[PDB]
Amino acid sequence: PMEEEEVETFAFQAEIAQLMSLIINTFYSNKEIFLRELISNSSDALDKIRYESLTDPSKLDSGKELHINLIPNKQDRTLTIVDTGIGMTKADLINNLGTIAKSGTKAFMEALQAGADISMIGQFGVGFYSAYLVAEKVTVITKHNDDEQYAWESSAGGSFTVRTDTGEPMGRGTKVILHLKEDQTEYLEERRIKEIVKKHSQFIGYPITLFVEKE
Ligand SMILES: Nc1ncnc2c1ncn2[C@@H]1O[C@H](COP(=O)(O)CP(=O)(O)O)[C@@H](O)[C@H]1O
Ligand SMILES: [Mg+2]
Repeated sequence: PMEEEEVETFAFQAEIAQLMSLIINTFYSNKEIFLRELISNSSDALDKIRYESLTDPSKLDSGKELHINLIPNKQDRTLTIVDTGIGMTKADLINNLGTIAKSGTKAFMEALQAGADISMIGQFGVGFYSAYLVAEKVTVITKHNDDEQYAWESSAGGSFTVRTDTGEPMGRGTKVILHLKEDQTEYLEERRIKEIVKKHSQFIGYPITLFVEKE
């Protein structure tokens, strides 16, 4: 039969929309730091499940290995960062990735306007949005122990969507899929990926694996 799926469309908080617009439409050198921000979010999420699981071991039933995978796909021009962290509930997606004001947003846009390096984004509580330095669209698939699997997605322009994900089940964690802009395909090259992890993500406390599809 025909599947029915529910979708919800949300407006970004005004300054978050403003920051997304600034990141998308301004030229920045040093855009490679997007990967650092996404790995450091996976790292934080893995911290979370590791500690929760000291309190209750059954939080690892959904999978015991705590790691980060990087999956560039030169065919569909996506770079996917997968972690087996804590994941996000539905409400976690809606609140943390776009509806709720971040206290640092305004200070970051002034910094940037004054000529700060886009690298500073990590200090302002808004590093997720560095994904739009390189991606025209971002899909986040996520599964938390307390909820079903969901898909968040935005091509920016002021809105994002959240829907139950009926794609491939993940046991627990988060998958960020960057649909890369046509001039940012260097981020699918295994040497560039390696270079930037070594530079910026060198002291992350969980194993990182790079998966390269056979040329
Ligand atoms: N891989 C992931 N796993 C779980 N939650 C994530 C995540 N990536 C982002 N988030 C959620 O998104 C929030 C915002 O991420 P940011 O990097 O924009 C700012 P910060 O919270 O890391 O200082 C995180 O605090 C987290 O709640
Ligand atoms: Mg972060």
